[PDB]
Amino acid sequence: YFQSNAMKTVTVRDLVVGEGAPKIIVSLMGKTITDVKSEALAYREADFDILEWRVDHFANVTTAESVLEAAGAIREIITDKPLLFTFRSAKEGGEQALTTGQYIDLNRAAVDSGLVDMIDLELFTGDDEVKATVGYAHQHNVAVIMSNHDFHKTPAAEEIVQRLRKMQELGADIPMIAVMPQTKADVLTLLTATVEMQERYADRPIITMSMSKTGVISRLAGEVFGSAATFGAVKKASAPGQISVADLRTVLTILHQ
Amino acid sequence: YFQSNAMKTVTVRDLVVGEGAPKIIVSLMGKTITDVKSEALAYREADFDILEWRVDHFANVTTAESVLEAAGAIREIITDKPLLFTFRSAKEGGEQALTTGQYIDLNRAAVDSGLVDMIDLELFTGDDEVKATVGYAHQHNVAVIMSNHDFHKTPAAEEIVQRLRKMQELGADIPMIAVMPQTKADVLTLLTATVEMQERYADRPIITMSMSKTGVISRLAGEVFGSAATFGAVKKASAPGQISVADLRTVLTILHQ
Ligand SMILES: O=C1C[C@@](O)(C(=O)O)C[C@@H](O)[C@@H]1O
Ligand SMILES: O=C1C[C@@](O)(C(=O)O)C[C@@H](O)[C@@H]1O
Repeated sequence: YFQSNAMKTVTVRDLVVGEGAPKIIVSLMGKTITDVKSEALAYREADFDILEWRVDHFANVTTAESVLEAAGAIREIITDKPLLFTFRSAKEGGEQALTTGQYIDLNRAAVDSGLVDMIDLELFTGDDEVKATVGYAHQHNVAVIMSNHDFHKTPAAEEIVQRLRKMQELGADIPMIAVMPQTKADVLTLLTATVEMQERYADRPIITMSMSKTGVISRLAGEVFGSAATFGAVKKASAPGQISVADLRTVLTILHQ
Repeated sequence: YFQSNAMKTVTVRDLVVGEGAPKIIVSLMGKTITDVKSEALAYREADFDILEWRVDHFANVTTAESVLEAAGAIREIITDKPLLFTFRSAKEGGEQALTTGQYIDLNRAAVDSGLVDMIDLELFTGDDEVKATVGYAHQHNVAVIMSNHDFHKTPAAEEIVQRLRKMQELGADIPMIAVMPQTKADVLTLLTATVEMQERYADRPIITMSMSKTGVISRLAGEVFGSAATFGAVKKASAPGQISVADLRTVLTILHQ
């Protein structure tokens, strides 16, 4: 993959994240290899840019062989889209829990497989562990989306910016933050932080969102405010506020014009 | 017309402004009677809710009979959409100048015609004459959109809110403000003022917009943030940032559903 600090872009495959209209990410959440393959097949007909595999939804996550088998199955079905490997931790709202060591080993195994283009690492996993794993990913030509989630509130704009800057400091290729609005003002706080980060500090693409139906604007206005990607739902949403993939592309295309 | 402070609505004909998805306004901008008639024909296959006649684009505005005939010509083409009579003053970006007295007489004549459902009165016309004209419009069953426009900058949110509050105080059925963003933050300023005024405070619908391409998101997000209507373009836009009416309705429907 490539990255430019001037264009503030990350290029994975031929996809240029940070240029033009925001890119669409869709999450695959199957429990079994059968569910993963059927979802992948169904998704192939959809118009998205990046496939996020939510590995925390996978029952056999603790069996190394099974994870590799599922990654391979996805790659065989969805052959022309970057594959993002994401174990969302229990701490940050994931479907199952792993020790820090297990979580880092899981991500290292994904990097080593050569089957995934990007991995998601959580900002608050631990500095030593994050830096070591970012380095390992980079040594293997795998990009890192570094993430943070607040499912119950929206921190101050200053705190949101501080977290995004810390992700940059840790070597994140793409800093990403998702927060929960409790008011309409909270949605605008997330957008304010997005504009501030993108205009003042970012030298790479960032991804931001205010969850829930109230925060939907944050999933649509990335081109003007400075969010490089957005999540859409093919069937079931991976988080509240996501709109259908078809509708999402329609809105982004309208805004790009 | 009707109006309710329960649901913060204004009902003109069967159209309920302030309920559900934002309503769409399009502007008619012809120089002569036959120009406005031809434009009205062009607009008839478009999906919009309210027809704004931009009377300041009309060459013979000082000839009362000409203005009446033009209003009549419009109503011959467009029979199923409320007609909003708007002379945008030179001071606020209009295409020609009229004295305050001429402007007030023009609006009173529009009210008397029985051909217009609504009139636009500018907040900064003069408080006393605005109050008197609002009273006259109301006595003749004509609703009033009270407006303010800043085509060059975005005032502070507190100032935007003060203006919207003053419009309520002066009797506006629908306060309306349009401002010009010079930075991305300015768009957020306009949305912030929209929420501050509208959310659990205003007792009637309001219309707000951040103009230009940078502010287009403000024309789409009214259902969440609190703007009851939005302007689109059929052929030529009447202000920078308006997108096609078809595209506008597409996004509004996506966000309502
Ligand atoms: O980080 C994100 C963001 C997300 O939470 C959203 O709100 O769209 C959806 C998750 O699957 C993904 O890992
Ligand atoms: O008040 C408005 C708003 C507007 O300026 C706009 O930005 O859509 C278009 C004008 O025709 C109308 O009178």
